[PDB]
Amino acid sequence: NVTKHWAKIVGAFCELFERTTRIISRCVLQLLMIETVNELFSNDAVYAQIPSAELLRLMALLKKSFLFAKRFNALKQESGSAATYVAILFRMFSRADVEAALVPLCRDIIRGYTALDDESQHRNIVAWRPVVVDVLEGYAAFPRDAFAAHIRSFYPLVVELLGKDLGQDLRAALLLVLRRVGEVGLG
Amino acid sequence: LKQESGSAATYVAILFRMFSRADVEAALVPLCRDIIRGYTALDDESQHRNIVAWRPVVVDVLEGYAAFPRDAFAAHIRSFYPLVVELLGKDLGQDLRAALLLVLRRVGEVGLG
Repeated sequence: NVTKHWAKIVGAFCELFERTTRIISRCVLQLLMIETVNELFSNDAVYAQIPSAELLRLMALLKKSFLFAKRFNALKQESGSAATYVAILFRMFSRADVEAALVPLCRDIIRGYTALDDESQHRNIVAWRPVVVDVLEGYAAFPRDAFAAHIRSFYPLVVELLGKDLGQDLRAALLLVLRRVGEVGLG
Repeated sequence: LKQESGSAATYVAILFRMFSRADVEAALVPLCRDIIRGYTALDDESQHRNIVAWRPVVVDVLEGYAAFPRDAFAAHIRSFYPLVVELLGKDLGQDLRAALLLVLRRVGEVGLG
């Protein structure tokens, strides 16, 4: 339906996320709907046609779902919501509004990945690995000024990743981000 | 082959123990640049023995950068950061992880931290 007035759709989404949030059924619908949002906004046409305010409203809904999941657990729904949210917010890079709503999420997700238990949370580490490497590779998309805007606010959080065992994907992502760090700082 | 790793390992370790002061530095930095480049240029599969041979000394070079003062650490930051950053592209052991982590955290501390 939506691949072929956006306020109505956005309002429907907004008013239905409260319904989505017995309990296992609600969690299943929440997972399916965040996957639906992912599969939808992965399309280039709808992404290019949606107004930015409506997209930000959907992203706020997704952040609310992330916060609800985090509050309950402190599982797959939180990781999926974070992945979709952060990936779309890189796809943004109006600009300042999405920028202010993206850096805290990146800091939180990096801190969570670092603080994950290596042995008792192997499933959580596996779940969070692709989204973390996606964030790290998306830092390459930042311009020169924005990359140095949060260098002092993100370098300590990202340096500690290599202390734990890191995969080849995260290896490459970290290598590119730190080479960019050196280039914009000293290089 | 073993002598090449053995001589360099003894050479860099004593020169790190030095930190007259300028003379030893002029004879230490070029060695550290060469050994770091050599370790990366080692073949991962056809030179696994060489990598194992060069592993204990390269991690010894990196840990010695903690012994440099603030001035000397930033003296060769532009001439040594590009050589060391590519290390983590190849598979790295636990020993090199701590050695790399301390120097780059110091790199940020002396540069931006």
